[PDB]
Amino acid sequence: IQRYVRKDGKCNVHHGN
Amino acid sequence: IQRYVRKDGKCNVHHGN
Amino acid sequence: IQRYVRKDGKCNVHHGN
Amino acid sequence: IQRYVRKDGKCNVHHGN
Amino acid sequence: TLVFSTHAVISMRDGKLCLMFRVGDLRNSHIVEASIRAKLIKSKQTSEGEFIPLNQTDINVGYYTGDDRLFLVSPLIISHEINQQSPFWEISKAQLPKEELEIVVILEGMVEATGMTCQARSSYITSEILWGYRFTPVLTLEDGFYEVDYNSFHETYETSTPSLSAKELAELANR
Amino acid sequence: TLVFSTHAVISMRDGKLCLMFRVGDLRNSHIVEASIRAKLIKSKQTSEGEFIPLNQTDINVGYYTGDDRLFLVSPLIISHEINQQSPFWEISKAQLPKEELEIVVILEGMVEATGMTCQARSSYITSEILWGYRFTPVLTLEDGFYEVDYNSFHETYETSTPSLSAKELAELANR
Amino acid sequence: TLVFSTHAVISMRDGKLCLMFRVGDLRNSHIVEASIRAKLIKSKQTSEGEFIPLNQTDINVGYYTGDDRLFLVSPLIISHEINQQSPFWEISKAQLPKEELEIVVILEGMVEATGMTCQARSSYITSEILWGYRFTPVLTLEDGFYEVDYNSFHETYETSTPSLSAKELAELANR
Amino acid sequence: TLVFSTHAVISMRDGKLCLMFRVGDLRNSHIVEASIRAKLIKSKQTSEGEFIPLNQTDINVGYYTGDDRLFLVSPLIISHEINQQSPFWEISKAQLPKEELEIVVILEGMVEATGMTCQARSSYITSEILWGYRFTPVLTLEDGFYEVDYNSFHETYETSTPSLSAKELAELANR
Ligand SMILES: [Mg+2]
Repeated sequence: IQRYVRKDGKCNVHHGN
Repeated sequence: IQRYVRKDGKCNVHHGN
Repeated sequence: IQRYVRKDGKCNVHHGN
Repeated sequence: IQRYVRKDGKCNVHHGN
Repeated sequence: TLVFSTHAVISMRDGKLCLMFRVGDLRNSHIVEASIRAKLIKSKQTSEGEFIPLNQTDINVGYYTGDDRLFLVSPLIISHEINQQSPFWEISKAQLPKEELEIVVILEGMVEATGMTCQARSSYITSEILWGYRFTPVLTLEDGFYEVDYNSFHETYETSTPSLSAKELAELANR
Repeated sequence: TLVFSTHAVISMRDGKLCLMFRVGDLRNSHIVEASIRAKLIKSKQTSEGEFIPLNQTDINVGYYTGDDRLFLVSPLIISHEINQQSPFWEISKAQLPKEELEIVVILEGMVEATGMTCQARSSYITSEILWGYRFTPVLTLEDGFYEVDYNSFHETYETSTPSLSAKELAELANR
Repeated sequence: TLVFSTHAVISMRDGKLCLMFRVGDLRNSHIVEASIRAKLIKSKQTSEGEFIPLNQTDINVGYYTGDDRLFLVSPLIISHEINQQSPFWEISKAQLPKEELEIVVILEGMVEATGMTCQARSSYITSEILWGYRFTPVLTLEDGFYEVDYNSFHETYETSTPSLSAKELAELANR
Repeated sequence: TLVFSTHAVISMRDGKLCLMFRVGDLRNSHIVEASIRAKLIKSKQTSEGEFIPLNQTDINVGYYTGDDRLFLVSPLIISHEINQQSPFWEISKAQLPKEELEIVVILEGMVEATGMTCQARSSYITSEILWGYRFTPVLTLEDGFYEVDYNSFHETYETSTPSLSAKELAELANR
């Protein structure tokens, strides 16, 4: 299982623009 | 009957300091 | 039927002043 | 009994860093 | 020119009796996190002997339903439904004028353009609440066009309205 | 490129009928105190005779459960459950298109990087609500990797959905 | 000179027993989105064996009714009604002083003139709660004039008050 | 050095089963309008066929009672009571580890000294929730002195705790 949110507080990423 | 608050928005006064 | 609000976010207008 | 909070508003202290 | 209803109205809306008033928007901006709230100012002595002069009590305007968080882009008619838990539950047309009370109305929100927060307060004295009236509409839906007439912003007409107390109206309804 | 669902969908989610729509995040920041709310704009005349044009009414999106306070870090699918207290309770597939109404959706929050507060408004007209559809997922859980495809942000597919009014569906359920 | 009640009072208000305290305004401004809240600080060991020292618990002051959102323009007397769900439900006059507890009171709002936000905290220890007293009024309604006497802001007099626990008072009431 | 609990604990508190975690304060300031909230992240497929990956659902932490509005001046132990409406209602000790879920915890408030607003996010994976433990106290009440030991901020000990699902525990209780 991989996190959605990390202990420190940062999330897990996207790809757009 | 006298207002507590006036239509415009200002209240009715105190005496301190 | 005409919108009240537009997708982007702007409303539909008035006439005053 | 000692307060957790003082009338003025300040709390009661810790030790860290 | 200003944007906050002068008088308040009371009449029927789908059977239930309601206290109504209009609330104006801002020309130069949209208000975020806008919230309408209303207090009831009125002195009352507790049977207990203590006399509270100008005790205040909150007035349902959609707190529970969340309908007190306004989407203000056009004049809105805030409508208080007069129920068991309304301070007017027992007040009737003929009873109204002889009440020593006042309604304060408070509008809070953060302005967008100005990046500041506003609070527009206002009130209504017993002799400023109109029983048996409704607000003139101020939003016509022209051919592919919605428009307001702030000339009719305060304009109010008279409608057939029973002169009974909200409580009484609900008592007859049972029979 | 933008971040707010274009169309809205209605279909089943664990038996109950639901009105759904997606809501986009911000690339360059996290939003604090973010809150999603939704109003229902639609004219209606009170049996009482008063005609309110574009009366607004709040739409359950988690106010009571607190589930309207969003943790937005990835596109979310706001889901309104259509219950007795839903303005769509009595509306069925064939009934939908012929409704003279509109749904406004409002997103408020304080941006972190910018230290400013935002409000992103949007709407859906009767002819923009899609009955019997669900949103294409946009979050794949690759090997030790979560990723979004904003190319599928608006993409929607068709699913088997009964053409009955929420009320009717619950009436058959009793039998 | 300051604006926050020193002692707290407990007495009757329309039959029900209530914990009361005054809260001061600001001379140089109005407070928007003002909210009064109050916590109960007191250590307690769970029958379960875990001892929580200075566990905190919220205290009803109008959250549900919305009456905790203050319209502060004049000193107000916040009144907690002591009900089943009050931490004082089982506390009586003679029981009071021997309680190892404390009440924290917190006032939050955004100042208008200053465009800043405030938080005024304060407390009351068991030996600072006065049983059987009421606050001296500080708002006289002179001839076409409302006025406060901040000289009587803290002034409190003694009133006839039964020395029973809120719970007990309600038990006798049944008989 | 930081201020937010690492692991979470589950054990008994006055009969009821509870999910607990600590939350740290700020040395250099007080937080106004501080609010703790917690979401439950976990994929689930609707019996309806739609598979929602990382659907989120709110977690009771005092929203209804208002006990989610924190008075943070000292480390606090947020305690979720596991009830019918808890997503852990049916989860038991042996059931815990094999759950593909995650708990996000979010703390919002406006700092006083800095005049800015904060949001401290954090999480707990199934393998980071400790069943049958309680937090070591970190607040000793010395002779006329209250003090915290942030050296024990994360320290947790083991306590006797039944390995049954919250639901089951309540089912035996009936018998
Ligand atoms: Mg705010």
